[PDB]
Amino acid sequence: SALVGVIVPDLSNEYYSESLQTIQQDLKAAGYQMLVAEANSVQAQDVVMESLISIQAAGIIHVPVVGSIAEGIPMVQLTRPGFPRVLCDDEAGFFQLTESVLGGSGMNIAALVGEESLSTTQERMRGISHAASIYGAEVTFHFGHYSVESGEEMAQVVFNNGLPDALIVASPRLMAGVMRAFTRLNVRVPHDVVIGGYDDPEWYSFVGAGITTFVPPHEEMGKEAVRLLVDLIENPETGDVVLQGQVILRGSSTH
Amino acid sequence: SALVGVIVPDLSNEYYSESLQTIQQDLKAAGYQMLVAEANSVQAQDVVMESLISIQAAGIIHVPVAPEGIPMVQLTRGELGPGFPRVLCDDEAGFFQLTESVLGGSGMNIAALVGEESLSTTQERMRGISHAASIYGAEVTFHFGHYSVESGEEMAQVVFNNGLPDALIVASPRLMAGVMRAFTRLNVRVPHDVVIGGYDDPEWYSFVGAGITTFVPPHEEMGKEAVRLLVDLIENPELPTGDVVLQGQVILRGSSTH
Repeated sequence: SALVGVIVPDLSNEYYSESLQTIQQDLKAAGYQMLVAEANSVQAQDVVMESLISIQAAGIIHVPVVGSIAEGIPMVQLTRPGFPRVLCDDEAGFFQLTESVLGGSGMNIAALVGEESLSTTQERMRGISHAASIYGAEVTFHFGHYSVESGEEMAQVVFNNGLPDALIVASPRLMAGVMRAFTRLNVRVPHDVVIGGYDDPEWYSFVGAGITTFVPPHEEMGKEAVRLLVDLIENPETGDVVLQGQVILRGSSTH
Repeated sequence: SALVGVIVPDLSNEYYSESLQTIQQDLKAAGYQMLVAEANSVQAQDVVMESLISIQAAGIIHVPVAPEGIPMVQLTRGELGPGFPRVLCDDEAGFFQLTESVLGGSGMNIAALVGEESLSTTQERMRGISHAASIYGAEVTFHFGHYSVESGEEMAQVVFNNGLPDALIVASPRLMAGVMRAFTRLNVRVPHDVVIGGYDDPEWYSFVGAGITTFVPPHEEMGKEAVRLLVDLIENPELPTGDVVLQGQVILRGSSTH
């Protein structure tokens, strides 16, 4: 087959769709056609995997789910030993992001993050905690899902308990929820709270004086995932590549 | 054999990706696996289609721009014939209702930001806007472009430079993102300076410009209907299935009232 399957947790999520365009272009140039599947659970991923094995696909680029084991098929893991991975430096990125919202000591930060057990969450937490420690700030982590509903819920909790000086939000979907709740509660950004976010959907540029954000290198990650998979197909038997994103400074993080 | 191909023109467009979750769930309930591909040209569509013949797919759901043997449902456009059912949205109705909700009085100015004029969907959208304007005696200036943020930025500058109308109508969330970036840079207040009506419903519509009043196409309904029509074709190819025209809804928020 000149066929490569790409498995993502969620097609509607803007985070995963950004890389797909650059993945497809680079797969086409290599002589491969891209088919995308969506799998958020073990059974869904198991069914997708055996579908791609039955087609006899040339390779698989995927975002793995906990509890799943894939065999005899070149495979590159995205975002998170037997297979090469392409990762983002989330620790360093959330370190810098947290530093950008902090100006002084004796300050409070609330960090809205995902499921605690994910290695990605652990990396982000380590960055946030380190920046908060060195600046003499204290962080409270709230664990949710990457969804607008979770975002709205956690932002309402944060408001009711007395707003912190700073908010770190580890997802654009959580960020949309935060902004929905803050508009409803007349919370002014950056007047009442400074905010740091993740990724860069277009709307970041035109709310909260511009959302200061850590942006992972989506295009580079896709190129590198294709580059590594093509190398795995041609040269049968390599490790992880960790790429640096950038913090874009805007109005939300300062007074 | 348990695999259904879904072909969209652009995966990163929220118009096409919003029905995908529904399509997947409903295919799964019918015992089918979804595989998505992207094809925006005739050459890309052909390669994608012959790939699905090689897989021997049970069915195809696609936005066309089409080989036989495999059951297919068409979304938003395509050939009208027996064995080729189409799920369609009523764009004329939506944009008529959207324009109405934005107009408050008579003789007012409306600017409308739309796609390529040649497109059959754009034609239907203009109809709704022009007819709504007629009833309210309003005049409409049609600005054409592409469904992209840059186009929406460019066009909104021109609109601001030539004097702001009473009302603005925007036919894409990507264009609306362009308009709001331009309006932020040019210090334009919504709905105080201009009133605005938009298209579809990304989450950010709810928290900018006092909430963007919008016409939302029925994404979930389109997804449910397309799987239903495909299962109809797979199980009973002798039974007919025509076009389904679906109606969306206008959500009223703060951007369209002074």
